[PDB]
Amino acid sequence: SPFHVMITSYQLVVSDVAYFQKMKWQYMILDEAQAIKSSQSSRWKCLLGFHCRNRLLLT
DNA sequence: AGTAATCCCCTTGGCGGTTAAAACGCGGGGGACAGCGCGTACGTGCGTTTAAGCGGTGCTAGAGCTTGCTACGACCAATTGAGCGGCCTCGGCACCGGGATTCTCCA
Repeated sequence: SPFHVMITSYQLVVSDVAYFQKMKWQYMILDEAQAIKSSQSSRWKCLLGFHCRNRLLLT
């Protein structure tokens, strides 16, 4: 495959959300998950909805 | 709930070059423009007659207004697929080159 892991910004996942939906992930890292701590944040609402089989938070 | 940092995006600005488009020079041609003569075609004046304008009489079509209701569109909630945003590709149109046909101008 042309990739195994994909690195991206907390900014792009909310901006390109319509492309991030329509995709399915085997594993996900959130690399400094204190970015997610506001449940009112769009980056909480969006990354929550990413179809991912197992998820990990780093903090 | 507020105000500031963070980050995307998209517009403005600068630098280099390259070359295609703008500027410049110069001869000559022919088109703009003033000048002339004529002649016919438009403005003038008169006598003619024609009907537009006014004051007046008569009628009825139909503009304008009210009454009464029911047929038709406004409004809402649930359903779904027609239409939009994103990705792909291949074929139409351009772009080039080269030889063939046309048109232009001086002889």
